[PDB]
This record gives sequence, C-alpha cells and structure tokens, in this order.
Amino acid sequence: TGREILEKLERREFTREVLKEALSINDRGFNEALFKLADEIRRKYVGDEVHIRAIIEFSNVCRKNCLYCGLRRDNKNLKRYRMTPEEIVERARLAVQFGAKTIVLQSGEDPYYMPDVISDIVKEIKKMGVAVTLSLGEWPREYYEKWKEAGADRYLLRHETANPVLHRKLRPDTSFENRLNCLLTLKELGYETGAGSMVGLPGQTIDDLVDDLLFLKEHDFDMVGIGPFIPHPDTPLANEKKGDFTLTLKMVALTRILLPDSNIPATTAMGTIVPGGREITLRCGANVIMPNWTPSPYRQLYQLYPGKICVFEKDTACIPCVMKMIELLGRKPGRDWGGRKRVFET
Ligand SMILES: C[C@H](CCC(=O)NCCC[N+](C)(C)C[C@@H](O)CS(=O)(=O)O)[C@H]1CC[C@H]2[C@@H]3[C@H](O)C[C@@H]4C[C@H](O)CC[C@]4(C)[C@H]3C[C@H](O)[C@]12C
Ligand SMILES: Nc1ncnc2c1ncn2[C@@H]1O[C@H](CSCC[C@H](N)C(=O)O)[C@@H](O)[C@H]1O
Ligand code: SF4
Ligand code: FES
Ligand SMILES: [Cl-]
Ligand SMILES: [Cl-]
Ligand SMILES: [Cl-]
Repeated sequence: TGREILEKLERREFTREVLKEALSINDRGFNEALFKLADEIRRKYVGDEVHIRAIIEFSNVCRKNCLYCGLRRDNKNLKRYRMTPEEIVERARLAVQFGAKTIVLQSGEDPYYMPDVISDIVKEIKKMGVAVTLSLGEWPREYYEKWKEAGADRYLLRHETANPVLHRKLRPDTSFENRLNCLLTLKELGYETGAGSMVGLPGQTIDDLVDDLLFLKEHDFDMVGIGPFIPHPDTPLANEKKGDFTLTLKMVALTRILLPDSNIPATTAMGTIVPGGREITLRCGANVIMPNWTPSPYRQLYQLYPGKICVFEKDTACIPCVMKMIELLGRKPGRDWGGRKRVFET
C-alpha cells in the first residue's frame, strides 16, 4: 500500500524494499503525501530559512571527459574561459556586498589553478567573514589538505551514480572507487562534505536510485545535490532521454526523509527542466538555493547542460531574484552561514 510505505517512512523503517516501492509507485495521492512528509520534516528539522550559496563558475576548462557533461574535454564547440584570481576575489566581494553568507567556487577540473591559486583565492575570500565552499572535482589529498588549511569550509563532490559499472562508463577517466575515496578524504579532513547523484542517466535503474539513497544515508553527508540528467548536444549522450522531474523530486524528498538535518539544494537543473522547478523542490524537502553569480561574459559559456536558466540575465540579478523567491514561498533568508546543525537522534 502507499499508505503502508508512508507509515514505514514515518517510523524510519528505511529498508531497500520500502525505498524501491516509494520510487516505483506512480500514484498521485501517494506522491503528494510523500512530498508533504518531506516538506514537514524539512520544516521541523531545518526550519524555514533558505540558505543562499552564491556560486561563481570561474573556469570552464576541464581535463576530464565525462560523457554527460558539456564541459568534457572533447567538446571542441565550446569557447573556454578562465577568470583571473583578482576577478574571482572581487566577484566574491560583490556577492558578500549583496548579502551572500557562503561563496561557492565551482569549475571544470582546470589544472591552471591547482593547488596554490585556489589557496590564495580562498584566503582572500575568508577575510570577508563568510563560508567558502569548493566544487573543483577530484584532486590529490594534498590539494584538499592545502585548501582546508587555506580556510575552505565545505566541498561539493556529487557521487553522480553509486553503480560502479555505470560510473566507470560515464566517467572514463576515473571510477566510483576514486570518487568515494575523495569523499572519504574530504570528510576526514573536516570539510562539510556534499555528495548527490543525477537521476535519469542512460542505463540507470530504479534499483540504482535506491542504491544512491542508501549510499547517501550510509555516509551521512552534510549536503546532497540531486538533479535530473539533461542531455547536451555536444556530447555522446546528446540523443538520450532527459531525467524525469517527478522521479527526481521524489529522490529529493526521500533524501530529506533519510537525512533530516542535511542541507539539500533546489538545483539549477531542476529549474531548467521545469519552469518553477526550484520553487517546487524547495517545497518538497530542499532548504538551499544557489543563485548564479558568474559574471558576464562567462555565464553563457558554463554549459554543463543546455537551456540553463539565468544565463541571459544581468549578472547581479540572481541574488535579489532568490530573495524574492524565498519571500513569495513564505520562507526566510538564512541568518548565519547555514552550516549543518546536527540533530542527534535514535
Ligand atoms: C497550488 C496547487 C493547487 C491548489 C488548489 O488550487 N486547490 C483548489 C483551491 C484550494 N483553496 C484552499 C484555495 C480553496 C478551496 O478550499 C475552496 S474552492 O476550491 O475555491 O471551492 C496545489 C495542488 C497540490 C499541491 C502540492 C502537493 O500537495 C504536493 C506538495 C506538498 C508540499 O507540502 C508542498 C508542495 C507541493 C508540491 C504542493 C504545492 C501546492 O499546494 C499544490 C501544487
Ligand atoms: N548533462 C548534465 N545534466 C545534469 N547535471 C549535470 C550534467 N553535466 C554535469 N552535471 C552536474 O554538474 C555537477 C558539477 S560539474 C563541476 C564541478 C566538478 N568538475 C565535478 O565534476 O564535480 C556534476 O557533479 C554533475 O552532477
Ligand atoms: S562533470 Fe566536472 S569533471 Fe566531468 S567533464 Fe564536467 S566539469 Fe569536467
Ligand atoms: S534566480 Fe536567476 S534570474 Fe531568478
Ligand atoms: Cl554550501
Ligand atoms: Cl548541488
Ligand atoms: Cl544542477
């Protein structure tokens, strides 16, 4: 019964069987009830504050060749850019001036900056009295250590898929074992550590999605970023089907249920595949939003997937826009850095 699955979720009986059935049931009533449960749990554990993480996509140069990603090295159609360290620091300062309490630095795996230019940048941004989150991909332990010493607070490294066979096929430079080792290293070093997966990858099954949920719960990640796969025309996966918004939303809801005190963004990919998708996601378990703070003329060039929202707007538009979103949702902007606030339970 949908009714029995909801009761087991409410009682925290998170068996493989319960999660598979939750993801397999297509009934509208069941889905709505699941979204309501996640929404309620979010309210109870993390409150009405929506934390704003200003993201600066500072380089689209990448050495890897992930089959899903528009920044993959084999994509010759893309104009490559790199922000200078001064540009990055000053752009972070402008986000802080606009009220950002977390700055996220994200890039392709661009060797140019690694490790010392990142360290220099992180040091300068930390002077501004804000949290710094890095999302730079897979690097040696020594680089992660240097960045932590430089003052980085958090690291986002989506695990993408917990199916090691699918992972190796989609990410042929690397492996799930490497990705996990990175995540474990980040945790050991004391970063708030973010993982998460794509939904609707070619060949990905419902059992795979279950495994993603169990993987997330197992490692107790501080942040979980989940979005639909969106095919990019300049990649090998150009002709594959996009991920389903409602199934993705169910993944976000179940993540909240499983990790009630975690930070969970309403990802840009959710807002890209459905108009208003971020706002829906914020009402089904999510409590974080990541406004695009990449400056013109580079915004339009950070093309992980096509159609990406916000790319045409003036490059200071997204912080005020998300403040409006948060108000019209009946929510509040985050007051502090929005670090994970653990609720220890049974
Ligand atoms: C806005 C939308 C249509 C509502 C509607 O128009 N009803 C008809 C009018 C209802 N009333 C209350 C304004 C008046 C009626 O009482 C009287 S009458 O209909 O005018 O006669 C309703 C219908 C189903 C609702 C979602 C689901 O729950 C799941 C989920 C639960 C979370 O917790 C919050 C988010 C989600 C996505 C919800 C959001 C929103 O809430 C939805 C989309
Ligand atoms: N085609 C696509 N559809 C949806 N999300 C995608 C995508 N291509 C990439 N992404 C998402 O974008 C995230 C940021 S990629 C940039 C950070 C770093 N290079 C890294 O790989 O971790 C990825 O983790 C992936 O989940
Ligand atoms: S997902 Fe990250 S590592 Fe892979 S190609 Fe895209 S930017 Fe490079
Ligand atoms: S969040 Fe980018 S314009 Fe609305
Ligand atoms: Cl963050
Ligand atoms: Cl994310
Ligand atoms: Cl995304």
